[PDB]
Amino acid sequence: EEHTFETADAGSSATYPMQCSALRKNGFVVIKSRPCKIVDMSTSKTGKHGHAKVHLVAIDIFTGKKLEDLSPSTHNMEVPVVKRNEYQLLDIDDGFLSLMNMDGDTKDDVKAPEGELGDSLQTAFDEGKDLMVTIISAMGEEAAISFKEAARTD
Amino acid sequence: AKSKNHTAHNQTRKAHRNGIKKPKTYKYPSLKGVDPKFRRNHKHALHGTAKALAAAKK
Amino acid sequence: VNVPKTRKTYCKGKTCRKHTQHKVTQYKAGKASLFAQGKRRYDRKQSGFGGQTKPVFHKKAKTTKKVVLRLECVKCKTRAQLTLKRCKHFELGGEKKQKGQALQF
RNA sequence: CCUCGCAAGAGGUGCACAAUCGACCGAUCCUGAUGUCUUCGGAUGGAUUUGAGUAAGAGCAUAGCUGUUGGGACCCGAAAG
RNA sequence: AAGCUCGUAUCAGUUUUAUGAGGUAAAGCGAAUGAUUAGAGGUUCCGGGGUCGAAAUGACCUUGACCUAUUCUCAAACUUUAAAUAUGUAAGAAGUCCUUGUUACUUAAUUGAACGUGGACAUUUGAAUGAAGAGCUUUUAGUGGGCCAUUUUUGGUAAGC
RNA sequence: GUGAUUUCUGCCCAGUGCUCUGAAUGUCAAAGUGAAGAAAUUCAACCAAGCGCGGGUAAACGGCGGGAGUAACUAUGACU
RNA sequence: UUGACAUUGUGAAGAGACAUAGAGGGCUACCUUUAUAGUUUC
RNA sequence: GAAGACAUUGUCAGGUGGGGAGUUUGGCUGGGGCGGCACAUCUGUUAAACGAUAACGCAGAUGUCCUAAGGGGGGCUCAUGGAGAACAGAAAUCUCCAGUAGAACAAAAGGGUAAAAGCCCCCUUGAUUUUGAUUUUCAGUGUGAAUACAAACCAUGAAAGUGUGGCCUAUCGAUCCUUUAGUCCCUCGGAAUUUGAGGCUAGAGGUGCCAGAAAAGUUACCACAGGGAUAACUGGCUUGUG
RNA sequence: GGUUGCGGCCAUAUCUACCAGAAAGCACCGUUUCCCGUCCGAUCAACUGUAGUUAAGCUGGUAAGAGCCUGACCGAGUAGUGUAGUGGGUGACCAUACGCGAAACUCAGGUGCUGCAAUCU
RNA sequence: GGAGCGGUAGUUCAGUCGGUUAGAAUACCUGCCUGUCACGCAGGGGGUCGCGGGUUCGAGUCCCGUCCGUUCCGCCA
Repeated sequence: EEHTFETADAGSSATYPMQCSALRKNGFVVIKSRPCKIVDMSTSKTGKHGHAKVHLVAIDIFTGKKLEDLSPSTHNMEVPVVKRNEYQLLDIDDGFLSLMNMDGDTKDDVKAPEGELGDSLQTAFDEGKDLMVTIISAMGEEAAISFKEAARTD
Repeated sequence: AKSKNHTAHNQTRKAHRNGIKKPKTYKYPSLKGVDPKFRRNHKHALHGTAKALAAAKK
Repeated sequence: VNVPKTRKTYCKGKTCRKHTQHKVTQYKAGKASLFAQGKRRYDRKQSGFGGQTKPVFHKKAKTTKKVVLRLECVKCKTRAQLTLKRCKHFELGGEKKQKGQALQF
């Protein structure tokens, strides 16, 4: 009678901004229109009647390069949103990895890690034993972050 | 720098210079707010009932 | 949140004016295109020196957008919109929740 | 105001104005009958809606007080361009 | 300020009669929520401890809890109970009564309700007291930096804070 | 830029710059090319240098941390 | 600074992208190609 | 001589460009600065028993979650204590007794509630449409929320009733512009046809300095208007601190 | 006056323990095929009031009862506050004039009322 | 005085901001190798994650209080 169903997507969402004086070590900030995690945080006076600035230094989550910024602290630096998927890792096929959500096993994607830490995972796979590997979807960027393995489950 | 913010002082005396105006009730209060169903019916009453008070007199 | 793919609601098509089945599409922004009065009237003010005039926007705070359901009837197929309160995670998917069966893991 | 009443009062006639309730014009929403270069035309009535509406019409012009806006605008006053 | 419609109208920073709502001062925790003292009685096999008994849902001491009945003193964010002060309304003729008509609402039913007809109650027509008038409208200045006292009260050690 | 002579000019190219006869098919305009379209126009397609990516350079700007444990007096603690 | 156009005129000699057709691959997303009829920046 | 149709020169287009220009640089705030947000909103108290009522007074919260934790109907009714049943043992389940509720109602706090406003079960989507009236804050304008109805159309239910979001109190923001739908209705003004654009109705795309300007700094080289409403020296009450 | 059905004020009606109750009338009690619904006919439905009780719920009575309601010139006109004063008090606060008026403690007392319909030795 | 953050076996650190399994290293233990001890081998054990409380079905993985231990401000006169 009618068809094609026009399947699309979900609506809304965003990356919530905050006041830039509340940021903390291992806070998450967008500089360069790129996500980051703080490492060095610094505040200062300007001169006499100081309206205090803040000079952060933040090392990327994804790329890894060390970035910096300086702004007065009231005006917002918009904060990205972060989540762990806690995926379980089955065999790594081609250049991708293959991750199994508990509910569903789809989505091998995730490129496999650029990470040097992902090399120990690359090394320890053939030895096996439940590979439970978290990733983060922050701003639609997803790459392997940490390796973890349970000790039992039989 | 602080300014006196909110106080009622010398208010309840001002209002009593004009002496607390009254609502001015009327005959035939406005039927605004009454349900339409009782109001639609009521239209046909005054409309018609004047006739026996008008046409019957001749 | 979640919403049903199919909904029986009121449909005014002048041919029915009675509750009918509705397939629920989700609303879509759409291309701003061109030729719209707000475009000609604008770029005519952008050309020449002086640069940006129509004020730029910065301060965005709100993280959410009211999700607009685009409804379609299955008979006369009118399209009547509908609004929902703001939500961060939306889906039209199915699989309605169970009785509270044990939370897994 | 008039009639009656010595008067007090009673009856009628009640403009102005106030309070509602209708009526007619427009908009929006229903009806859409008759007829229809069959598809257009709209009669007829309705609608918790609506107007800076009609309902035997009142304005124009000049001068004047006062009040606003624009103008060097109550007088004087900048550092700048 | 300009006036206008009216002139005893309807009101009145007011009392009384009747009837409302309010939870603060107080009071109480041998009434709950919260604290909180000190003793007395039971209890545990489902509290450790102690003596005696291989042993224990063992005889009796042990503190911790309780549970029982008392007592101590309380509470801006506790409460059965509950003040004066201030507050709401009514005190009618745009009333009541009798009788009767109108309707596309309402009902077992012109039964109702909303109004209207016609008559009865008129100046003790229906609480006290008063009213250099009562109501209405236009329009426009000037002000929008406050202070102090008695009472009530917050922060503060206290302040001509 | 330093500032006579004597002596010495250390460690850090991640940052910020400057640079590369540096890869190049990520970014990537006008113009130009094809298709749609009755036509404006839409679409892409390819697409300059830079950005991007990698290369060096500190007499370029600049920078140079903690906390533990230990010696057959104590204390320290070379050393781990 | 880089790109197109124009002043700007005569010539040239090879390369590739894109077109079809057949093989070599894994109906093909292509692929190494290759013969053919063109557009092309160079 | 070179140099060669390339350079240059002219017009456009992208890059670069504090060298250069213009311009800003919140507000509250028991001086201003940092700090905090009391600059929207909610719950209890401070309020002095109607209402009203303040302070960088106190105690706290939000800018989300739910097609369901909504809507109706039906059944049962809790936390807890007591008593008891192999593995079991405070915490594994069961059965009975006591049990106005000492629990649970998305998320603070206070209400409210038991043959239910809680637990489970059946069906559902009135978290729809037209479009006004009214309370709330009040200018008695808005936004937001809430009630009460009409006109429907429906769900549920034996029915009567109930139901236009979430048992109640907070969960959201204007014109211009863009964009979707509805009317497929009205214009393109010489006259026509179709694409295009403009319009009406109702939404959504953000203004959290939350009735809504697109904006960083320093000036002991500073400038001018002013200020004791706004500090330092001095005096006065004040007495902690001496 | 007893009982039932529907109620209205809603603890002068509830709690706890005992003791009663003729007549009918409720009530407890009996079977599962059909309709129905649960793990289970105990709940619920269905079927006769038969087979039997008044043990239980039900109503009433009893309890120097716990409660609750009322009252008592009992506590107390005491706490508290309106008004007013060049009244006192170093102040805190306290008296007075005009007025209002609590709670607890105390004692005394009560312990369901009542509408319609039917039926009952 | 303000405010900010840390508090994990032996010790240094992750998890630690995002709750329903506390992970590494070295330390210490075992057995071997050596004549013993080094070293290398095969294994191994160990921490309510500083306390009180409260949410949360569940908290090092939340909130408030302590406890200690960090910091930064401390300027115009």
